[PDB]
Amino acid sequence: QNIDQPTEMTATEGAIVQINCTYQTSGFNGLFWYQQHAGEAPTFLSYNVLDGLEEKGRFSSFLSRSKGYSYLLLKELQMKDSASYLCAVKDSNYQLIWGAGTKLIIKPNIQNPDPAVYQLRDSKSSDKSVCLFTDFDKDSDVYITDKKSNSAVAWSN
Amino acid sequence: AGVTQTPKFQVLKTGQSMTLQCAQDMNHNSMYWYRQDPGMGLRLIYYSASEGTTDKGEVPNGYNVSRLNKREFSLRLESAAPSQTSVYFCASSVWTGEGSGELFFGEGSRLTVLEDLKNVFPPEVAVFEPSEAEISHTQKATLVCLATGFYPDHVELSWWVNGKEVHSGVCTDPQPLKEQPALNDSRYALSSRLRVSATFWQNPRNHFRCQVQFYGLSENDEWKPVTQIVSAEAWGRA
Amino acid sequence: IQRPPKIQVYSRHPPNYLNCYVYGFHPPQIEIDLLKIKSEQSDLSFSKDWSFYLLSHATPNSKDQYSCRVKHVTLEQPRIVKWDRTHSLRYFRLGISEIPEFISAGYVDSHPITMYNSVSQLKEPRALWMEENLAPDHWERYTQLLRGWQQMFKVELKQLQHHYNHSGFHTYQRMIGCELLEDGSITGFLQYAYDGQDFLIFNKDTLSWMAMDNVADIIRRVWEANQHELLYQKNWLEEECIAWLKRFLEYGKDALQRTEPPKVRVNHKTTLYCRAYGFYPPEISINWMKNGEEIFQDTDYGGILPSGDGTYQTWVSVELGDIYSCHVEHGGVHMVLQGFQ
Ligand SMILES: O=c1nc2n(C[C@@H](O)[C@H](O)[C@H](O)CO)cc(CO)nc-2c(=O)[nH]1
Repeated sequence: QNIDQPTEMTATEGAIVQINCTYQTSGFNGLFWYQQHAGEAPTFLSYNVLDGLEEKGRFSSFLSRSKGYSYLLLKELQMKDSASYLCAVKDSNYQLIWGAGTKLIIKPNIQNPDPAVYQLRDSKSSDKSVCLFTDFDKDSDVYITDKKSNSAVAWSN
Repeated sequence: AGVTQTPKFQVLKTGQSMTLQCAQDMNHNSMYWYRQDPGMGLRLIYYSASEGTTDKGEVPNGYNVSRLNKREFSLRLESAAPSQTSVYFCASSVWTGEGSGELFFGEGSRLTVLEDLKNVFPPEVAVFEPSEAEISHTQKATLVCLATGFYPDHVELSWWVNGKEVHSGVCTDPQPLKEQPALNDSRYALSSRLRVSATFWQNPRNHFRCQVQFYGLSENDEWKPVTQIVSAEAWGRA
Repeated sequence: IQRPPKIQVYSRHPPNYLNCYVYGFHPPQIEIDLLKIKSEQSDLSFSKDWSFYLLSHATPNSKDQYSCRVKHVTLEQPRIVKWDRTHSLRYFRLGISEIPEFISAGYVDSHPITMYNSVSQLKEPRALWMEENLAPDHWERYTQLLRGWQQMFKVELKQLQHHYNHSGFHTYQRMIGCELLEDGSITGFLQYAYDGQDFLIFNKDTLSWMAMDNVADIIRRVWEANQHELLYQKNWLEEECIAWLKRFLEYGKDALQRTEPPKVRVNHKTTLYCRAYGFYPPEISINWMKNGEEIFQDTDYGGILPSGDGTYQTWVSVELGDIYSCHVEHGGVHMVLQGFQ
């Protein structure tokens, strides 16, 4: 009938994150966790049935049948782990009920930050000028674009 | 093996009939079609439990399906609708549960249905040279690529140094913003960064090229703003 | 293995209905005819021992003679008989290399509920309370799941012969279910059979499979490396199944909880007969008594037979200043009838 999980979570590289998934259905056979990278096809992560913990690699999943609660626990976050994690649970009948995934945004580790804003040379190719905010950690027409180095782009016609 | 899914991109005027092909190399009996929209999980349109039987899913409306082979499952819609714009996935399971069976998804199919094709445009790509301030300070050089004014959004952006594609030092924006978010129809823009050592940029013999693949109408479409690669290049500077 | 059929002819009451009940046979291929007059036969039913049973009905029985003809692979001669507390849930799969190739039927307390055959592939209620309570969109997923389980069963049957060595006619049978004891405890079972013999037996405490044959061991090693499947099987049996069982009970609380007692009749032909007609639930105990103890030597029990009303009937006979009486216990509720002295 219903399955819930956070829309977006932010965590810095190297840390440990947990994605909670709560579900209420008519019956329960198994619980599914899928990883779906941005602009991709989901892939299978882990599957739980009996109450307990399931550890595969640096990924781990847990299941509570009574509480109808399961979490996804990712140890030692790398940059590649940022994706939408889909939580799905099978009904009383074998049809699969998908929850809208949790988008994980991994913040890169900056050991020696050097925030600055540089003005790039004009380009032969277009009439617009650009500025670059890099190394860090609302006009009518002025656009900004949001992010081992962090960066952000700002141009205006 | 894997699951082959075609096409990967499409543009249709409302009232058009087009079919999506899916192929499964894994010797699976169970075949599925999904429709994935932002803000909501996967919704199953139709399914073939095994060869020869197929049942309507959560949202059977606007869709009709067929099992050709045991290996092939093709999704069809004979009338395109604006509410049918989504990213359509095919998947295969070894058998319908059998409750541990994981799904294997296809690459995905990006579909866009429009009333009028008048608004379809390809991208405009431009590369912007590194700031001499960046080089003289950070001892590093950063290239910026901009792709603007393309509708609808189907794009693949990549960096090419001296003819060969590079993945290192590349950060490309996740999703295209809209030049006029206020409009129902604003076109989109997209940015990308390429960062190489100061010394490597300061060499004029090096070729940097920003490549953006666009998916427009096909050749047999009735009109173009067609499938093309719009590129931008910057030679090293001393 | 092959099991020779056991047939008994009898009546629905002492105008009547003529019952031909053939049970404990295998392979399921058989022909049951009443003599010849038109006889409506029930659906093929399964038992826990992998055998089969069938009830064909159609008989005022006045100045006339009736009988029942049965043809089976264990019989050279087409034999003709002349007239003369734990609730549980069970699901059966019957595969065939040929009546239909695939049959699926559910049973709660040995009562037919769900039926699926491979000829016309649909899931229909065998009980009135099933059709009434269960939405039509329910049966709709299960003709869909069943079509898959049918194909899956065909693949496993082909793989088995090939694995075994033969071709031609062979049977594949699957049994799954859970049962709820009166005290509230529960258990669950999953088993496969080939040609009417126990093939594989699933233990949910050890999460392992028991192979009874060198060949069944191959399949063992295949499923055991699947360890997540097993984990899934356990949860179903332990949890999902019990829920299903308790749901049908609430639905069928009317029929399952009703009680009608037997009307006992005694006769002699030397031999003394005791028949108990039209009772329910099936659980009952009949024994002859002599002054006043129960009789053992030369006693014959007829097991329990379906009446056709959903009721049942059984019998006990004994070969002969002593008193012979018949002790029946239904509600328990001990009943005694003095036959002879
Ligand atoms: O709810 C139902 N479950 C059935 N099952 C249960 C299945 O879950 C079976 O245990 C197994 O998971 C199939 O892979 C077997 C079978 C086999 O007849 N049939 C049914 C059925 O009709 N309805």
